[PDB]
Amino acid sequence: KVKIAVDRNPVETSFEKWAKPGHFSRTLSKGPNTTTWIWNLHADAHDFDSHTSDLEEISRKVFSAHFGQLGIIFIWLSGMYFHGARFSNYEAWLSDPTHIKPSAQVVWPIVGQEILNGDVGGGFQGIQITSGFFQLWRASGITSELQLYTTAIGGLVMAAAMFFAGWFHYHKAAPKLEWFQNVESMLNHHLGGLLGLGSLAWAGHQIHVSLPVNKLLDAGVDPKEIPLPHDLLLNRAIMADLYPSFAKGIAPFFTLNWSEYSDFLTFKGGLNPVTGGLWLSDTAHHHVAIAVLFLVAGHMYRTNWGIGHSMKEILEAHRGPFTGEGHVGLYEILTTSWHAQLAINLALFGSLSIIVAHHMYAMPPYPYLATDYGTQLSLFTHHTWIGGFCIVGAGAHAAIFMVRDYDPTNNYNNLLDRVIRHRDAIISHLNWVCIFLGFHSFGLYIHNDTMSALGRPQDMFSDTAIQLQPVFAQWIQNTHFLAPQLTAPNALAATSLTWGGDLVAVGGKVAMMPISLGTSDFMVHHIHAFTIHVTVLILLKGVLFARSSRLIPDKANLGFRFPCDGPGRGGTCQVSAWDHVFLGLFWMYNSLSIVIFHFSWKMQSDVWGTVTGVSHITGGNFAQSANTINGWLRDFLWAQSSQVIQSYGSALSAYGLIFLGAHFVWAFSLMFLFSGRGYWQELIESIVWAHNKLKVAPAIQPRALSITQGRAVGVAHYLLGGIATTWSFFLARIISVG
Amino acid sequence: LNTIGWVTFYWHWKHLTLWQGNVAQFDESSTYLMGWLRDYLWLNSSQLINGYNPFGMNSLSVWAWTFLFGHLIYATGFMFLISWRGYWQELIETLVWAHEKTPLANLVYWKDKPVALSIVQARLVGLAHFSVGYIFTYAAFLIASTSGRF
Amino acid sequence: GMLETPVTSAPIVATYLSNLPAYRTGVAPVLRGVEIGLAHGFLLAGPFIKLGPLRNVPETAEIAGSLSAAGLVLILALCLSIYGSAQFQPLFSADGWSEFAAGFLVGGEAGVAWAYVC
Amino acid sequence: WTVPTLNPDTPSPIFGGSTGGLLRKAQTEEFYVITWEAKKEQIFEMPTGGAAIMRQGPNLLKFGKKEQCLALTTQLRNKFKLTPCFYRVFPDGKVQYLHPADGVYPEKVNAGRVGANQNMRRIGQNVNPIKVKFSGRMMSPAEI
Amino acid sequence: AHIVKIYDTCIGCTQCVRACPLDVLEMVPWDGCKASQMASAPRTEDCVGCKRCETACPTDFLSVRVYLGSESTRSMGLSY
Amino acid sequence: MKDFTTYLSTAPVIATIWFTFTAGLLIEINRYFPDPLVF
Amino acid sequence: IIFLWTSGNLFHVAWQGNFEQWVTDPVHIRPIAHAIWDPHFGQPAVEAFTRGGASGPVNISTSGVYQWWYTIGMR
Amino acid sequence: GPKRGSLVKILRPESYWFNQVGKVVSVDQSGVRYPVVVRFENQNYAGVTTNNYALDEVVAA
Ligand code: CLA
Ligand code: CLA
Ligand code: CLA
Ligand code: CLA
Ligand code: CLA
Ligand code: CLA
Repeated sequence: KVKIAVDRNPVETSFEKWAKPGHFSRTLSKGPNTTTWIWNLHADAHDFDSHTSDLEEISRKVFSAHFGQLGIIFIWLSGMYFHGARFSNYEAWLSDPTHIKPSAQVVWPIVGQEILNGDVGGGFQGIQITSGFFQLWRASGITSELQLYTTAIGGLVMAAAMFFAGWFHYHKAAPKLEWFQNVESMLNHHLGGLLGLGSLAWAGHQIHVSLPVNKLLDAGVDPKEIPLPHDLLLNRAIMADLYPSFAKGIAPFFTLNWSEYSDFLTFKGGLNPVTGGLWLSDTAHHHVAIAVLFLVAGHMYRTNWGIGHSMKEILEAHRGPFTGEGHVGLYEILTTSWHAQLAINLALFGSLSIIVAHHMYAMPPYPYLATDYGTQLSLFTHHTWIGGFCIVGAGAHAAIFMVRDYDPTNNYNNLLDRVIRHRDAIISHLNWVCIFLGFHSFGLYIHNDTMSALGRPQDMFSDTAIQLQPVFAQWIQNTHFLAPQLTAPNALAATSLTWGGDLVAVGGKVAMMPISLGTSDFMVHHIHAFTIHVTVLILLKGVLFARSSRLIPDKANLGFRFPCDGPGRGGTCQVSAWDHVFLGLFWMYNSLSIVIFHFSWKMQSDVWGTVTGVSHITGGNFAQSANTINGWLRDFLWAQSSQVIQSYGSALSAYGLIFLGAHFVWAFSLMFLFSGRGYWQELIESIVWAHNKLKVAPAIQPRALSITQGRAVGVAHYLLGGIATTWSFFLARIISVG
Repeated sequence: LNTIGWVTFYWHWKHLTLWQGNVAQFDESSTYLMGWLRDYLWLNSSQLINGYNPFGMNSLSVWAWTFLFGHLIYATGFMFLISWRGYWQELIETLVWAHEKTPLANLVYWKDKPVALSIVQARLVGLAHFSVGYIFTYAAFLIASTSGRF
Repeated sequence: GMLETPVTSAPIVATYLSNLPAYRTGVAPVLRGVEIGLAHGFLLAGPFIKLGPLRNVPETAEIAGSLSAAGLVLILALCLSIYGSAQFQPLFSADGWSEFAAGFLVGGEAGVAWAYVC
Repeated sequence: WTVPTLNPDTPSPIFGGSTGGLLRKAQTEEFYVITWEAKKEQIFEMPTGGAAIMRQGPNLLKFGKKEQCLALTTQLRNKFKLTPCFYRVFPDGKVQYLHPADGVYPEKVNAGRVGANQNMRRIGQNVNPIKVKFSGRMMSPAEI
Repeated sequence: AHIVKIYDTCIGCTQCVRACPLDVLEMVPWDGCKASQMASAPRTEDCVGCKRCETACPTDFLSVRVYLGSESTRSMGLSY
Repeated sequence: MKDFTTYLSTAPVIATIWFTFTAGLLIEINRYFPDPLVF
Repeated sequence: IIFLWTSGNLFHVAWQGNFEQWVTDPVHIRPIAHAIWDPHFGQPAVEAFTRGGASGPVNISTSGVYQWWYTIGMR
Repeated sequence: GPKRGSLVKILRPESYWFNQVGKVVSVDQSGVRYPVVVRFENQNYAGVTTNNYALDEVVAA
């Protein structure tokens, strides 16, 4: 029986507990005695499992927390639309997209920072933005600043509604645990209503607003002269002027004569040649199909009527001879443990963000996006980073489940148990394959460096010496390019230019050309495979040995996050799963930095550039230079760092400042990573003496940071430094040569 | 290492600007760290990293290789510096399992039981790799820049 | 208990491991060494010839590859000898392992010489 | 209380077999054997990873190191209110009982235990390391 | 073997004994404190040196001390 | 309201208000007295 | 070890360097440290490290020993 | 020695609260070696605020 269940007025709305720091924890509510308390107060603020044992109260807390997050995001979107309406050059950009740089941030004229307002065109001065909002807004059919302003007000109103919803569903009407545990109903409603009705309503907006406005914009008529969207809904004669299908109305829909809707529901493929983006008619058909698919998918699970599947029954039905009880117990795990759910959802959400990065570079969905090289680099890089972070988080919360929620007396000879029971075999095989990948992938680079240094280029791994061609990827590429002729007859062109074919250019710049894969591409892909496998090794080892190992047989009783178990047994520093997340974070940084470097150099070398033949940004040096480390060091980092290092005295000077600042923060992290808190505690003792001598010793006792906090501060400043460094490099480079 | 790196960066750049002839370059660019990074480290490593390239090689290729060699040893030292013992001890225990269970390789057995490096030894090995890479990187840069430009 | 897998507990795997020459328990260590050397030197002669530094010079690629293979077989026999000198202070004895290492030297050089005589 | 004997013919808990069990140390040097008597059939957690069913009556597991037997003893003693004892077994067959070596668990005082390694002074009353230079080995001032 | 020592500031709170993961320490009769109990370390050959006892001891300064010494197969916590 | 003033008296809120006041004061001084190096 | 180090520096300069040629014009001639025998080289590397005036590949010393030995009276 | 609740000063040199002031809980009257129970308003690194002391380690100051 699926129904609404709610408790009335559980928690009174009062400012009392705001005035009592650490009220949520019985330990921290005693007050502060040393400085450690403060850090604890912020570290355990949102760890709701350590607050209460009651799953209902925890579930309510996470629900209202999620509402808070959504309100914050709505404030953020409201801000972006408002700054796009009031402090931007969006209309001028609409009138000339190929020669006006998108800018939506202006600085005030104080202390000389006014220089950051550069000549972006359109009679405007500001910082060129690379988020891609202008291309998104043109694709949505927005033409005036007024519509953006109204969207800003709407998003602010929605943020107020989200914070009211949070307060309401925590303090006034807070859902019960059996409401939260209706996962079959939740899947039905989210697959139908969210994804399904989302893409249906978006396809509605596209077909009714986007297609005509962008068809006129591609035709060339002045945006102010283009009819307003409500007129397009009101007078169907205009819709029939652009696409005659609309003359017949919704009669071909209900009579199943859908072929007459071919004017705006197409299957062209490729890119719009005058605009460099995917066809909005293809995107409209795509969202209609997606809508129908998800609405079909959302009627699968049984709720209040006999029809529908049962999650526990589908899980308990798939059992084989090799796995024993199979998927028995997993339903119970995934309907009582928030951390298991968070692990799964983070893994797929991160992976999905990486897929978003690749598919959005390869098949540019917004108009005048592919030739906004800065926007393309920024979007790819950004979503790749977000992805990687969410994957590391997935490993983290998997381990947190393994320590806090795992209970084998409901989980006995099961998939999870067998994984735990042959973890040594798993980790040893992963270990070997990581060493193998490392040796042969990195060893080719070291081999090439040595041969190149010794004056023997004929002994290198390259396209002219000993070739290592990516035959499989080339075959898949060729197949994908030849697909419209045989295996996808209704396709006018391939889904992406990178498979092969011609060349689409907009405003003299290359939007997309065919990407060729050679020995250097082989080598970087196996580097990627190596780094990903190592990251998986660390995280998976962390989750499999979170409970016990031959070294620490009772590791589970020590918790998820703990420094060690002492210098005995040879030394047990960093045995915790938290410390495995810490190392996985460093390795994730390594992997994704080489990934975004691959993308940057490959695009600037073999894809981007001006059309006269195509003159690429770096002349095509990738195929011969990307086989040695010296080649990456000289032709990529050193060569392309010119723009960032000589950005002083111009509008890009902030990128030089943040280059230096990021280098500094990265280095600053090394003190925390390389040192230990005993030294710092003793130093603080001497300083405390000095303060005592002058009667200024605080009542809250100065303590060195904990071992785990030293590691956390270390990795956070390390990531911030490195990532911000590559950020400044990338943005200064691509804005100056773009 | 930081302090001697500062004193020798300073010595070397003030003497390169004396030897080239434009001490005005040091007197102008020395007052800001972007002038340091741009006009000393970026500028004087132009012929170093061109010691070998896909067009050929010359006499500075040994110093380009040793420059990358020092960057590599430095970076390898960071592994012992950041990651600590019990991770590697668990990894080595799974390696011990794999070797003792692998057929036709468990006929070969160690005489000394393999264990992870101790904490103090780890600090010493990381500081050793860190220091050797520091020394080789700055030696290669200093010798190659001064000899290639004079 | 120990985990059960087809890989560790298959009868075809057990018969194959009992038929490989490191397991027969009643053949001589000299004979085990010469058979293992005739296998491993014959396989090791290949990649030195095909990928070595003299691989593109006619009539000398195979000579230099077999000569480097013989040098590596000599290094491996020295490794076997010092492993026996460290480990043991019929195959698992000092005299038996010295016999096995000498047999590996002879069989490996014979395998390299037969991989050339080709 | 008398020192009990190891029964090698004691039934083991129901367990499908992990990869984290014994190694060549059990064949060359030593392994340890833990023994308890349960009141009912109940699932516990193996210290080497995984789940296992203890039988109703005498149970018997064997581990590599000592801390594994202490971890299983602490689990069976604080979670199930059981009284296990684990022994030390050599490849000769020599069987060394311990824990509780007095028969009474070490977390409570028992008359008859001789105090060992007890310095009858404070830690601040130790000598300086100059006073213990040039003995036969490295010495700490707390050794004397 | 690691050197484990007990000092006369012990108040027989038994915290070190219930913290040791190896059964090295035990409580003996004594008269020096109100609890009439003292810790003792008769089995330091099995001590790994984790210092849980030192973490568990309440007295200031410590009444149990672990001096890391020469390593054996038991003190290194090896299962192989 | 007493509890809301105690929350405003808590340490990060007062650090925020005080640094906002100090930064705004320096910003105002650098606006009305542009680019001071001496005196 | 220190005196063997110094005797080795002297011997490798005396055999593989250009000291007697350096003292004629110590402004334009580079001080050779020791000769290179590396069978991993290629012919461009042999030509590149064969600088002058030497037969084969050499290293150019940066230790000041030619200046010190020439000042203290070696010819 | 000192009575209950009176303030003392610690002169055990390896104590955390050496050369500082605490408050007497009780003094045991047996043959216990460290009978003076002193509480301190600040905690040591172990988070303990109470320690036993001797008669010649406390001074009523
Ligand atoms: C505005 C009126 C209001 C008042 C007076 C209260 C009062 C209370 N809430 Mg409720 N609640 C409200 C609205 C309110 N709430 C809203 C709008 C939400 C949705 C987010 C909730 C959801 C909620 C949950 C889930 C919980 C409470 C709890 C509580 C109680 C203790 C919390 C506390 O003292 O910390 C005061 C907290 C703060 C002062 C911090 C505010 C955090 C916001 C979201 C920060 C966002 C800032 C943003 C990140 C910008 C940062 C930028 C950069 C510097 C990083 C207290 C009775 C807790 C409870 O009852 O435990 C028993 C509890 O678990 N509330
Ligand atoms: C078909 C109806 C429907 C829709 C559209 C949603 C949508 C959502 N739910 Mg779900 N939910 C539903 C039914 C639905 N739910 C049911 C029936 C249950 C009980 C089985 C749940 C139990 C549930 C839990 C426990 C949680 C969610 C959460 C979410 C949000 C995920 C965040 C996101 O990525 O969205 C993208 C964001 C948007 C699309 C913004 C628009 C959102 C507005 C409110 C429209 C959504 C419709 C909403 C259900 C109507 C509420 C009307 C209200 C006045 C009564 C998303 C807004 C999570 C959350 O974030 O909580 C805040 C969460 O923790 N839901
Ligand atoms: C999913 C979102 C969506 C929405 C909102 C719309 C909306 C519309 N489309 Mg459609 N369209 C869509 C998706 C969508 N479309 C898709 C996916 C396709 C591709 C197959 C199309 C293809 C298409 C074609 C070919 C045509 C339309 C047309 C229309 C318009 C009239 C349709 C109609 O008669 O509805 C039926 C009527 C209703 C649903 C009535 C609404 C209910 C009322 C408002 C209830 C009021 C009750 C209340 C008590 C009274 C008010 C009281 C108050 C004043 C106090 C309407 C604006 C027609 C048009 O006009 O083109 C410009 C048209 O020719 N569409
Ligand atoms: C240059 C920097 C550097 C290098 C080379 C390494 C190397 C390694 N790391 Mg480490 N790591 C680093 C930085 C580095 N790390 C840092 C900064 C941290 C702190 C966060 C870590 C933390 C870390 C973790 C958490 C893990 C690793 C692991 C590994 C090993 C991966 C296995 C492998 O690929 O074998 C292949 C060997 C190489 C790629 C090294 C280069 C070998 C060259 C090319 C050939 C060698 C032949 C040689 C020239 C012959 C010498 C002869 C001469 C002696 C006479 C590998 C040895 C992982 C591991 O061991 O699991 C398998 C692992 O889990 N590291
Ligand atoms: C780490 C990866 C790696 C790889 C794949 C290579 C590969 C190569 N190197 Mg390079 N090298 C490397 C790292 C690597 N190197 C590093 C790190 C350095 C710096 C120290 C060098 C420095 C260097 C020099 C100076 C030279 C080379 C040369 C070569 C070439 C000849 C090598 C040779 O003849 O060996 C002999 C071949 C073997 C020993 C094969 C052993 C490995 C076998 C094939 C594994 C098979 C396992 C099998 C699949 C398992 C089956 C099990 C089943 C039967 C049960 C070859 C292309 C030479 C050259 O000129 O190339 C053109 C050369 O002169 N390398
Ligand atoms: C620890 C490592 C180290 C290394 C590798 C070097 C290396 C070098 N030093 Mg440096 N030096 C060092 C530390 C080091 N130094 C330290 C710690 C000091 C301070 C004491 C110096 C002070 C120093 C000076 C002042 C000079 C050098 C010079 C040199 C260079 C020439 C080689 C040499 O010393 O000839 C080997 C030297 C000897 C074998 C000994 C020389 C003769 C001694 C002083 C007296 C002999 C007395 C005689 C036996 C008595 C006979 C009595 C009679 C009655 C029979 C070489 C680069 C020289 C240079 O820069 O030239 C360009 C130079 O002038 N060094």
